[PDB]
Amino acid sequence: MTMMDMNFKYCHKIMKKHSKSFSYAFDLLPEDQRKAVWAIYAVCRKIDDSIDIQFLNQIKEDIQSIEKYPYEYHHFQSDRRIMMALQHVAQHKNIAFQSFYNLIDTVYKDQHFTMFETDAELFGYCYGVAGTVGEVLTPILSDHETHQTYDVARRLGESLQLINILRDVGEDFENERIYFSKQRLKQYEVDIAEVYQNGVNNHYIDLWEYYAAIAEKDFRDVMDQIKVFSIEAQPIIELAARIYIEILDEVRQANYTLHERVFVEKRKKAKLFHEINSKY
Ligand SMILES: CC(C)=CCC/C(C)=C/CNCCN[C@H]1[C@@H]2C[C@H]3C[C@@H](C2)C[C@@H]1C3
Repeated sequence: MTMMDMNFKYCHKIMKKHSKSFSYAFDLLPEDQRKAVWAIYAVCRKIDDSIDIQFLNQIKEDIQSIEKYPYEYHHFQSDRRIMMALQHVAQHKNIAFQSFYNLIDTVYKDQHFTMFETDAELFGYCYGVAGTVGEVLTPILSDHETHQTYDVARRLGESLQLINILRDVGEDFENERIYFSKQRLKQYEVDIAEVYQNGVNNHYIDLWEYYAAIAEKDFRDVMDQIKVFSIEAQPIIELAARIYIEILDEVRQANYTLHERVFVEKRKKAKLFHEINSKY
């Protein structure tokens, strides 16, 4: 195990600790591509957590060091192991650094969190925080990147974020956050705090299912265009997607509770993989 291998293994650990789903799916990639993914993930994770600001500027500065001096040795201010891995990746693939900066800008913003007036700002947030992740991963998951590849990855990520939001309504409220748009909360006649006190009702379902139908529709457009990705990645991406979709059912299964996080059992993930793995 070379030093660089240790670095990637740190990145691996960060990823299976914090997101079982993507980990389960992406680890199935060929050695070289999964390592790149581990590394992009860990950099993203670390951006997400820089909250609990000084450390976020340090991450941004490290990323810029790499962008403009890929082959020079840096003394990273943030996480050496993560940045060493990221720099190794960038030496071999065309990383969209602007997407990292988009992601970071979006995270700065969260500490001024103001509810979204309209779905459009909700969608722009889904871009900044997840669509950007899709863009960064594109060169890993396809041989010849075209605007179409980026577009599909962008849409997949935004759709996954949306599911994430659909799943964490409860937890998110507690942390003083709501991602449903004022526009759409007025329209559907819905007060989060109220439902978080008195359980669900027909108006909440409707609002929730309204957003769910959106995620689900982006999902299919993505599956329809799965072909933009490399052959080895298509089944993995689809598996990753199908798992996050299945979380939609889980939430209905638990009658949309806002007091517990639902999840897809590892065993069910393998079932989906088989379903998918069968015809590939
Ligand atoms: C794998 C592909 C194509 C996309 C994955 C994209 C997915 C689902 C990202 C999860 N996105 C969380 C980003 N972090 C956000 C940031 C604002 C706020 C506070 C922090 C910082 C934690 C959360 C909520």
